[PDB]
Amino acid sequence: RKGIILAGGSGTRLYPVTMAVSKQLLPIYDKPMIYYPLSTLMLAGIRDILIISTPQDTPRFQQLLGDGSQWGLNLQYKVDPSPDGLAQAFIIGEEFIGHDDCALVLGDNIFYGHDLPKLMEAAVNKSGATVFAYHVNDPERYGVVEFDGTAVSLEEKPPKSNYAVTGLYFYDNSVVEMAKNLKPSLEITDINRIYMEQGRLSVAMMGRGYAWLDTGTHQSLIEASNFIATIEERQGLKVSCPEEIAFRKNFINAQQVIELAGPLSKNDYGKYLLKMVK
Amino acid sequence: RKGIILAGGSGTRLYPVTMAVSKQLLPIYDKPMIYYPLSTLMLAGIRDILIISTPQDTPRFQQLLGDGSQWGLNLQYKVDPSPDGLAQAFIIGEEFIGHDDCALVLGDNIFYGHDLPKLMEAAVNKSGATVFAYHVNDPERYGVVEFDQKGTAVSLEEKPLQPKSNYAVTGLYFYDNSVVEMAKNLKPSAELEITDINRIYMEQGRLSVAMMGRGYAWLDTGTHQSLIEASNFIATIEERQGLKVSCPEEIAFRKNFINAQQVIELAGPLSKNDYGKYLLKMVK
Amino acid sequence: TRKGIILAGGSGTRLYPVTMAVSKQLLPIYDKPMIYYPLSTLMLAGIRDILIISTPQDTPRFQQLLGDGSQWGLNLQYKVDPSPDGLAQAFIIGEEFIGHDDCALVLGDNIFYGHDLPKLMEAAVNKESGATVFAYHVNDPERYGVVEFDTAVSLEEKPLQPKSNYAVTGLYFYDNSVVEMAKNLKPSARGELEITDINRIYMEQGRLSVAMMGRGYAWLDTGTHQSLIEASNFIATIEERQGLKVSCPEEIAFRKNFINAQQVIELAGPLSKNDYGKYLLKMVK
Amino acid sequence: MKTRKGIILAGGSGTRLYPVTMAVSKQLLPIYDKPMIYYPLSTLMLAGIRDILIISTPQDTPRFQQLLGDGSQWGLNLQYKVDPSPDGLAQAFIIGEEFIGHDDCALVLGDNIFYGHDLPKLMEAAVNKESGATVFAYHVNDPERYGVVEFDQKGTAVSLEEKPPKYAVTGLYFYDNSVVEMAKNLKPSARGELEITDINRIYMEQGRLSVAMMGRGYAWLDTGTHQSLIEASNFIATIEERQGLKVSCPEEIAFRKNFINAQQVIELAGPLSKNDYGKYLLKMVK
Ligand SMILES: Nc1nc2c(ncn2[C@H]2C[C@H](O)[C@@H](COP(=O)(O)OP(=O)(O)OP(=O)(O)O)O2)c(=O)[nH]1
Ligand SMILES: Nc1nc2c(ncn2[C@H]2C[C@H](O)[C@@H](COP(=O)(O)OP(=O)(O)OP(=O)(O)O)O2)c(=O)[nH]1
Ligand SMILES: Nc1nc2c(ncn2[C@H]2C[C@H](O)[C@@H](COP(=O)(O)OP(=O)(O)OP(=O)(O)O)O2)c(=O)[nH]1
Ligand SMILES: Nc1nc2c(ncn2[C@H]2C[C@H](O)[C@@H](COP(=O)(O)OP(=O)(O)OP(=O)(O)O)O2)c(=O)[nH]1
Ligand SMILES: [Mg+2]
Ligand SMILES: [Mg+2]
Ligand SMILES: [Mg+2]
Ligand SMILES: [Mg+2]
Ligand SMILES: [Mg+2]
Repeated sequence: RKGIILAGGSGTRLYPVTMAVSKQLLPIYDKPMIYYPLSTLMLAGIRDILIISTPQDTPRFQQLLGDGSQWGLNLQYKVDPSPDGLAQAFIIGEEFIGHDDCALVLGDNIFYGHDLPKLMEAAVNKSGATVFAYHVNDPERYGVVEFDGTAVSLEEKPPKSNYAVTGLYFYDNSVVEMAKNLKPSLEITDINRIYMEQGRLSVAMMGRGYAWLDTGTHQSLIEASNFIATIEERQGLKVSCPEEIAFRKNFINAQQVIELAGPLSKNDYGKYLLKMVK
Repeated sequence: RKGIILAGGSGTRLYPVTMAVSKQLLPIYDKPMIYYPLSTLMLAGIRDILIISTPQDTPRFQQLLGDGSQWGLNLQYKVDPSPDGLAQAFIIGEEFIGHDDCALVLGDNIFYGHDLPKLMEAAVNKSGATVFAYHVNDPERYGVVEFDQKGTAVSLEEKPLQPKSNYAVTGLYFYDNSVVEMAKNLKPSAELEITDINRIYMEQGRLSVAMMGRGYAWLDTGTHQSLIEASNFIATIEERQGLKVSCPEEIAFRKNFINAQQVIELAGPLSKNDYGKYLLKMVK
Repeated sequence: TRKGIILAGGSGTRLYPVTMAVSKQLLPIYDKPMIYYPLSTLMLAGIRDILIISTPQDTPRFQQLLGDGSQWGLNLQYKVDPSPDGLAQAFIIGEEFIGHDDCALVLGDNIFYGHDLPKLMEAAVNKESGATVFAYHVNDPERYGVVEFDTAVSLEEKPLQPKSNYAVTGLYFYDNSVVEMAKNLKPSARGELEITDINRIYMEQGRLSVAMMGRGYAWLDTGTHQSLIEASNFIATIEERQGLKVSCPEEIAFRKNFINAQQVIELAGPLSKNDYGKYLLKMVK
Repeated sequence: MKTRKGIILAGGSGTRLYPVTMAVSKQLLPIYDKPMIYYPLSTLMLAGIRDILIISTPQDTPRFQQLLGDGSQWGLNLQYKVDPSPDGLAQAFIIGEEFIGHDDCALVLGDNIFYGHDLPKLMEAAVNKESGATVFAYHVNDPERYGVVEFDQKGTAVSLEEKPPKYAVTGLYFYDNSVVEMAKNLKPSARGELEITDINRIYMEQGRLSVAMMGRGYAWLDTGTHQSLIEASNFIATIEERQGLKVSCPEEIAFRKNFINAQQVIELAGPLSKNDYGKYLLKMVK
């Protein structure tokens, strides 16, 4: 079970807060933005993860995350000169991927939903690819998919559907070859169409009960932070807390939780971890 | 007119968001935290500013702020090995300060108030020192000052298990040149303490207190909680009252540190969001 | 046979001046009057016959809002009380309404949220005998009824030295024997028939279960201006980000087949100038 | 004599707000810690207006009286008139002809919330205008939804388009005595309503309409929906908590303008002593 996190980009819409800080290290309430797409991968049972970022920020991620062994993970890093193409992920990560299937998630994508893990299990347990769709109200702004669970149409910023394609994708090994033989528009949407034309593209539907934030602007960033702070405070759970997820899925034990909770013992984050482990 | 911004520290209460990012580069809504104490200095007419930070973060501030010439400022930088003592600021910055008076502001202090500039003018136009007091509800947690009617300080208790006032001392201070010598001859506490320096001035009857009461906001960005409160406050004021708080480009323009053409060039890289657009609207 | 009581009186004096001319339980929690929440909680437990107890002055205001509840497939009845002390006085005022049946009791300003709350409530309804109270973790047990459980072990109303972090919430399930308990109950020191006394009695008899609302559950008390705006923010946030409504009686009545799509559409008519009416139309297609 | 007078329009159905307005008047809904009507009322107080007519529905008018009384507790004279909800906001000057008499008159909508350090100065100017009318304009981003005004540099209005866009006209107006006669000789609009906009145009055609500009630093909330209601509440809670002041607190305003003294403040603060509202008032008087 392998996955890739795309954690580069400029976040230019976010100036000036991204002038000296990577977008994916901005706080979403009490956690760095990257904790979220990472937790999404952990929740799907993915433990070997390649993080692709900029030359300048990649060291910052390593300082934050290390090799991920503290959480029972294997984290690797690859710098890209940020040449256009999100589908370039499968090229940069060809070695990492090898012969295995692969999930891909954007570093600024925030997913929430009690049933997301089941949805992701199905996508892992699939040949072909699974994309995740989310009902929006402004399909024009997003890649739109129209589906049967099999995809019918795919229009990058059209609207034949209310469903936007999200930044979470599941591929079988054949994607690496697709990416390598892909003509520049390198677009993930093109790759996804290919699968659809082959009748190998399923669509996981995230409807009522799911939240999906894109952290485009200052506005959505503060809305995301307010959402996480609200859910956590009112419903007594943490969202995308890697230590908690690592513990609940037995990637690590209570003793390791306690050691990790040490440096966090000055705030509610460390305390929550101690409560949890008793 | 000179000032110092203390922008180091660990921000350990803020783990894990400060593990790989300096506290003073965290966003307060649409701006890096350091824009705020910096704007406070600009609003007092201070244009020559020394930023003291850590070895690791100082480069990050330079990448963000440069030499400040884009805003009509002169920004200099000094790394400190973070040896205990906030009053060590006057020692690290002895050369920078020279013979001039000096203001000092903490990098995580966020001040808001229509009349703050007038308050700061008075402090700049003073011998002695001016501290800024803010009415709190839990004086026990803060350095507390009890002052006279003339504005002269009477008492100074760093975290009084027994408070004599509701007024906390904030992280904004104005000193005359004599502070450099005070700092140099200061005995370490049970750290070189800004509170000790402030007492010295008070014992000399040279310490005024600027009062920030009704209409003023003062946020300390201690925790995750206060950080999200600070961000919500800024977003709310800005959206409902159509003004920006602590926007250096706007302040630079309004005080003629720069002209409209320079504003427009700066607004270019920001044109994908409301920040850039606000700056263009402003210059027409 | 499934019956419930909503306590919707009181002064809400902490809430002056907003409660000077408006009942606390008619204050908006985002897009709904406060009373929709505890009412929906009852509906979710399958309770359809509900007695609303309130003040002389406000009872008419509730009736104007809610009617007899037939629009939602319910039977709502009303009883005015002179606010004689005692929340446990509910079982006395409602003795006739209750008759021989079991009974649930909810406070008019209690707001419960949780995907699994309905299952929790099913279990409490399906309890042959005894009572079920609902516990929630609070950081200041001192101002709440405090429970310690195995079946309950200890109960203290506003304990100076609380023995646990678990507050007893304003949602209770009783068997028919509660009416007699209430009638033979001695007023407490403050001169009030106390729900906590009643709950202790059940516990002393080894008949008191505790439903635990832990991770995933929200419980708001609308004590102050602060908590009121927090509750509203919570509801607005959940609804907007997760595309569901919390405690929307029309939705609940439809999903549990108390009413059909045609009735939903008629009810959605007067609400068609806002998202609430539109949500109901979307729902029914 | 010349009496500063004002009218608050506090009826309507608030149908956009169902179901929260099914059994509660819109203007009694809380905006954070105060009934909605405290805000437009405070706006009037801040302009020195102390004689105020509150026009509302048959059903709600008693609820306002229970809340506000005759206003003497705050140094005011409040009077009430119930209208059958007949078409026309400009009908205010007809219903209130007797109340107004020979005086000038301000008019404010019961769901309008104004905030701004300098609002009082703006309002002083409008009260001190010897003749004509003053409307208050607010820069919006969607002029197409609001009455729009286009004005000169002197401050004189040029154009007035009810939902055009050539600045929205807000629900705060200042008139001289001549408005009563304008209202009485006004023809109903196409929707059969006596329109404040028609009245305002008349003044403009006469070159007697000034425009007070509320730009940077001013907030204006309309409490149209559930959304704006919770935004207004958040705004008031935020400003109050972060900046240590209350917005549109009548007791505070009455005290600061000497409508009442410290002893009267303390008596009023008594029933509010279980919350921060009562405590704020006690702190204030020491
Ligand atoms: N490794 C890498 N990742 C990228 C690059 N561009 C974007 N990403 C990541 C960042 C996001 O998490 C995700 C897509 O987000 P966006 O494209 O909206 O972020 P971007 O940095 O472009 O923000 P911006 O469009 O400048 O406002 O992919 C890139 O050139 N290289
Ligand atoms: N240059 C420098 N600045 C510092 C140092 N410690 C704190 N500061 C700055 C950071 C703050 O803006 C201000 C005082 O804030 P704090 O002491 O609460 O920040 P600190 O990083 O200690 O956070 P923490 O106490 O670890 O939660 O002074 C230091 O060792 N060196
Ligand atoms: N029928 C009736 N219901 C009441 C009475 N007192 C309180 N309730 C309701 C209102 C609440 O929904 C629930 C308990 O809430 P509270 O006792 O905190 O409300 P209360 O009106 O006392 O607010 P306050 O204590 O004045 O701030 O029981 C009463 O005297 N009669
Ligand atoms: N006395 C009186 N006042 C009214 C009437 N209609 C509206 N108002 C007040 C209520 C508001 O504070 C102000 C204008 O607000 P709106 O017309 O948006 O409130 P309305 O109740 O019509 O809300 P709605 O349009 O039904 O969503 O004038 C009325 O028929 N009679
Ligand atoms: Mg992009
Ligand atoms: Mg600090
Ligand atoms: Mg209560
Ligand atoms: Mg209307
Ligand atoms: Mg309106």
